[PDB]
Amino acid sequence: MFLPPPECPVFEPSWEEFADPFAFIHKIRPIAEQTGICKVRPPPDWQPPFACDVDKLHFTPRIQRLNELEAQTRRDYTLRTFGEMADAFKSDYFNMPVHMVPTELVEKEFWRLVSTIEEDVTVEYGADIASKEFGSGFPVRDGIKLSPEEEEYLDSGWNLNNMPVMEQSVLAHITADICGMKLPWLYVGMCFSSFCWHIEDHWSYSINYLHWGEPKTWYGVPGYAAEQLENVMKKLAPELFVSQPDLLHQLVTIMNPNTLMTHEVPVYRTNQCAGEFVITFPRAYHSGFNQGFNFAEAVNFCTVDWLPLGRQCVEHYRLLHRYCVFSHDEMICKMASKADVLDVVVASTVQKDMAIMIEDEKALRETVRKLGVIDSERMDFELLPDDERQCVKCKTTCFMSAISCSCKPGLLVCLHHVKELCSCPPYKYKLRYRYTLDDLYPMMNALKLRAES
Ligand SMILES: CC(C)c1c(-c2cnn(C3CCN(C(=O)CCl)CC3)c2)[nH]c2c(C#N)cnn2c1=O
Ligand SMILES: [Mn+2]
Ligand SMILES: [Mn+2]
Ligand SMILES: [Zn+2]
Repeated sequence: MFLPPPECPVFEPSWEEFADPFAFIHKIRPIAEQTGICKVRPPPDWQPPFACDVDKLHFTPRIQRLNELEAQTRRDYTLRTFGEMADAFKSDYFNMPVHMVPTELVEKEFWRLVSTIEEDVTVEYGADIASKEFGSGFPVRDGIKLSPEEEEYLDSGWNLNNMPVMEQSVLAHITADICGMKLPWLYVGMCFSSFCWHIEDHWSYSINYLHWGEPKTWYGVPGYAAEQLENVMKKLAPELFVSQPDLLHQLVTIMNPNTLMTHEVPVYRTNQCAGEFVITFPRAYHSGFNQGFNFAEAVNFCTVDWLPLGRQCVEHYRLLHRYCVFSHDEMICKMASKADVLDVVVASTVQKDMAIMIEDEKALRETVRKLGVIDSERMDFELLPDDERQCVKCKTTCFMSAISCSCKPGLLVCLHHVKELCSCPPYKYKLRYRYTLDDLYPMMNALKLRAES
């Protein structure tokens, strides 16, 4: 037996409300952050055109066994041959035509199937960022001639290629090519292909658009219940919490939302249909599965609302010895160095995060001086490859400062882990720092001038 969770909120913005995605997300935030996910139906005439040759789009499939609580890690088809496989799979599974399989029946059967070890069902799917094959489902510029209808959507705020580089996004002016977090992912689904329970890197927002095909079923949990959900999963499946040696080595799993609900974790559901958006909020866990053959596109993003949570996230990563995708402090200082061109509300919010950064850094430097670290030298941390500037102990990506020792050339610890670097006494250590305190205060003042205008 499966008892469906309550439905998440659904928003139907007017064209006036829809025009600015960041203003809209800020508006609905008081409601949607209580449920973790929400659905957005665009105005009825906002319809971006979909244009693809099913025979020239190629991708390498991933394969998936469907067993609840089993760990999963974080050939070649055209879109036509995948679709033919996917449709045959589903109509053979149910001995029905595909449009007559009720979505409630697919959902019921999915949770039966994953809990029965007597069933050995495996499925395939596509998941990758855009390239030369495959390509965004939204219109992009390229010197093809576009139709006027495609040109209408080139600069839309809801074209997921544009959303990151808009001015109310803070991941905008970052220049460390991250790939994973400014570029959309493309998802080609089939019946029962599923995404395991997760949150996004650095606790970012995400936005997902279903271009066409059968629906995508979602489960979501509010940010406030994140640690509650994790404690439930630790009890029931401890193997997933053994620390792994790379950010490409993470373990995730399928888990029945009724189990979370039995342990008093709030869970919401929705069926996302073609032409609709789903938005996930910072630190909101989510999972789901595809009802049939379909095609979706998604991207991470970060608003000014998110900035303090981003700082909290990197602290939580340090406690867990988890790798970072980028340095939060580096992004803050980059924006400070471009204060004259920042949105004024962005400038105001970055200024507040920077004040916390500077006070924390002042206290950390005082502590390490009292440990007997005396020598110091400026260092341009942003020039080092990331794997050359991670703390030996907690794996954090250094930027404001680190400790080195000539006893162990090339190794660094952050200022929380001075005792973990090597056996030599601390007078042989060196504080390497990006900025003096006196460099930092004028940087924060530029932001205030920009904000106060
Ligand atoms: C079943 C497929 C098509 C699918 C997937 C999916 C399956 N595996 N992966 C991997 C790829 C590699 N990877 C990283 O690189 C980390 Cl960034 C980890 C995740 C993504 N995710 C999602 C979401 C979400 N959220 C919404 N719909 N959706 C899907 O339909
Ligand atoms: Mn099974
Ligand atoms: Mn996700
Ligand atoms: Zn450290």
